[PDB]
Amino acid sequence: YSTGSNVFQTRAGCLIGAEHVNNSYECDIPIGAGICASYQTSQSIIAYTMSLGAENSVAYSNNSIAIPTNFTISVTTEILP
Amino acid sequence: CALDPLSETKCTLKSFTVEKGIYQTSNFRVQPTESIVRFPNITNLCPFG
Amino acid sequence: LIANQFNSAIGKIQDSLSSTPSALGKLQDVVNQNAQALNTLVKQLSSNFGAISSVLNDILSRLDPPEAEVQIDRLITGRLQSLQTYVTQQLIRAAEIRASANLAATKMSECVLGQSKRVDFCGKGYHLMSFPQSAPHGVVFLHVTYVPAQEKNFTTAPAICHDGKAHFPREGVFVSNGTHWFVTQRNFYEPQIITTDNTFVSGNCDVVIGIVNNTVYDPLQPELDS
Amino acid sequence: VSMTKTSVDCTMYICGDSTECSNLLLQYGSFCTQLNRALTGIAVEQDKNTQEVFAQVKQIYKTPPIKDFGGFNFSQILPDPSKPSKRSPIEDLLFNKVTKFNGLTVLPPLLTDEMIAQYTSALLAGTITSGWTFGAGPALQIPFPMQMAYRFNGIGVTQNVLYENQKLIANQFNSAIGKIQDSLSSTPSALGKLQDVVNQNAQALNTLVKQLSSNF
Amino acid sequence: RASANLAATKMSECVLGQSKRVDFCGKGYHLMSFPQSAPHGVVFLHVT
Ligand SMILES: *[C@@H]1O[C@H](CO)[C@@H](O[C@@H]2O[C@H](CO)[C@@H](O)[C@H](O)[C@H]2NC(C)=O)[C@H](O)[C@H]1NC(C)=O
Ligand SMILES: *[C@@H]1O[C@H](CO)[C@@H](O)[C@H](O)[C@H]1NC(C)=O
Ligand SMILES: *[C@@H]1O[C@H](CO)[C@@H](O)[C@H](O)[C@H]1NC(C)=O
Ligand SMILES: *[C@@H]1O[C@H](CO)[C@@H](O)[C@H](O)[C@H]1NC(C)=O
Ligand SMILES: *[C@@H]1O[C@H](CO)[C@@H](O)[C@H](O)[C@H]1NC(C)=O
Ligand SMILES: *[C@@H]1O[C@H](CO)[C@@H](O)[C@H](O)[C@H]1NC(C)=O
Ligand SMILES: *[C@@H]1O[C@H](CO)[C@@H](O)[C@H](O)[C@H]1NC(C)=O
Ligand SMILES: *[C@@H]1O[C@H](CO)[C@@H](O)[C@H](O)[C@H]1NC(C)=O
Repeated sequence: YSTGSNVFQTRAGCLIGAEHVNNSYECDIPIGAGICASYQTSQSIIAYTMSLGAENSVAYSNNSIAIPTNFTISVTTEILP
Repeated sequence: CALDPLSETKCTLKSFTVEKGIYQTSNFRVQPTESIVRFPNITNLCPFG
Repeated sequence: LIANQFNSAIGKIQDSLSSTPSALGKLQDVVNQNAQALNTLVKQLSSNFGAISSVLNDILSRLDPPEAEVQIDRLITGRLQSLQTYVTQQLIRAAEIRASANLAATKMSECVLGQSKRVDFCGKGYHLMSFPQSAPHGVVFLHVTYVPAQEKNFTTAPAICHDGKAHFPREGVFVSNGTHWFVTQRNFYEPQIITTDNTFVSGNCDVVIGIVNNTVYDPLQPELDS
Repeated sequence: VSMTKTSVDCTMYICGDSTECSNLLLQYGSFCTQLNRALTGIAVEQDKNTQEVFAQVKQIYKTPPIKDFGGFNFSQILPDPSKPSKRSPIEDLLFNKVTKFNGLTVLPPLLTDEMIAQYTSALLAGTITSGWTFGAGPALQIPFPMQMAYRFNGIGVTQNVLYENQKLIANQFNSAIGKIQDSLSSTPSALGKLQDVVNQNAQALNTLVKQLSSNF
Repeated sequence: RASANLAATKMSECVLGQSKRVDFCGKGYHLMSFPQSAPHGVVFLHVT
């Protein structure tokens, strides 16, 4: 592609063709050095920082306990050669 | 192949339908802009002066 | 309820496998790697390796053995290098597949043939069962796992102080909803009144920090009075 | 866990700016497609190794602001806010102890050291506040003395031992961490495995480079 | 990668749980395990 088309720079390299997004999304196509690109909305490729996950602050305390009241018998499919 | 990076991806994978991902299609090499030659002063300068 | 959840889980596995093309990603990647290796090995027969032609029959019909042997030697060296590379890749990949097969055997051994206490070894959660399912050049496990869902936050204490002697939970957690203290198994909220049956006395009160005053029910006095 | 996520291309390594060498390498077939594919598989394998090891946790957890853990000190293992990079003092010294342009490019790890430290901190916070439950579903907060009593119960020692000896076990664990600190800082052969891995990769790359200086 | 599978198993059974495999996580009866990011690897503080 020609230079100047939404050029964005990261440690992995000079990413051309996708506009940087401040919001963090789950990794779809790993660029490298923590940058991940996804096809999201009219529609263009967005390069963003990785979202390792939803930051969950566990309400720790010296007298706080959480005990589940319900379960989920979830069949997980593990495929092994 | 040379039309756009997508066609370069198709040529690399040898498949018209390429799945979402990142593919090392080629390598970027910066060509030399010009040539510079440097050599010391002419020690055995012929005494034309 | 558990039977219904298990059945719906199996049905959702069926639907997810049908809908998602990359559900069998590991097996398809193995098959694709083997096919790519074989295709590359076949294609190397088309490479000259510096010889005049890449088909042995042509050079054998084109060149008499004295000078044909050098071109055949070029092709032999090239094809032998390609075959050595292919065999080495196959040996390393077969070591990987043998690690995968020993892993599958172990997963079968204490997940299908037993219940594995190794956390996250057989499915994300407290593993219950595993059902092997033969798949092309591989195996598929349906790791039935117990995953808790709805947690409730409670107030806990390390011990319970009754009559000045610390009572620890024999098996479970000491919890309370507020002014009522209950002992509960770790992985499912089943509150039970505190009793000497599920509490064992251990030491004096002041030794432990975080102990809370409470009452522990003892079943003998209702019979003693009557 | 992950070797140096390297990648090497023939077209620059074996042959420089010269095109005749590229043409002669072309007649050799797809050796170099195989080599680039193998090295890319190794690199993706390194990223998958890092994700499989560290990313067992789905939701990044944050340690509580107050460290009232019943006596245990984790300041050596928990991230240190003072340093610009949120790496633990032990992690800091571990990074301190561990110590070529011919087509040999070192692809950066997909997870940077900061995010790997974030995964490690999430795992530490889950272990400290929830224990084993965060790896088997929802994270369920539990006081650290309680889950340590449960670890004793797991190894067949009743909960008596810890609650009766909370301060003593706290001090023993603390001095053990301090001795890890000292033995890591003083003895340089502590990180032998990682130093050997890094040295092996570096000397392999160096040998590959010096092979360009061989007549053959 | 064998070592990385070993490390993933070690977190899964010792950081994410308590492993009863003798001498798997530190010499002794294993209690906990604290991962510590290290350059191109991981370091476990096997509390035993
Ligand atoms: C525990 O969870 C299960 C499902 O995870 C709940 O079962 C649902 O109950 C509602 C109303 O009772 C039904 O409409 C759903 O169809 C049920 N789902 C399934 C999969 O059976 C259950 O109610 C929850 N609570 C308890 C106490 O079991
Ligand atoms: C992201 O935030 C920076 C902060 O200065 C701002 O300059 C930039 O425009 C933002 N980008 C987007 C896409 O909002
Ligand atoms: C003229 O004389 C000077 C002496 O100072 C000498 O350096 C110079 O080379 C001479 N010019 C030519 C064209 O020879
Ligand atoms: C979690 O515990 C806290 C205790 O401070 C409580 O306020 C909160 O309601 C609990 N969460 C839920 C979902 O009940
Ligand atoms: C707590 O549990 C007890 C047990 O019977 C119940 O009576 C009470 O209503 C519950 N809630 C509160 C706030 O005490
Ligand atoms: C819990 O910690 C708070 C302060 O964080 C303190 O006031 C309280 O006494 C502690 N209680 C126990 C049982 O440790
Ligand atoms: C339990 O009762 C005794 C009676 O004197 C008191 O000294 C002690 O402080 C009480 N424990 C708590 C945790 O309040
Ligand atoms: C625990 O960590 C260090 C290590 O000894 C200790 O000096 C410090 O006082 C403790 N931290 C807190 C918050 O008490």
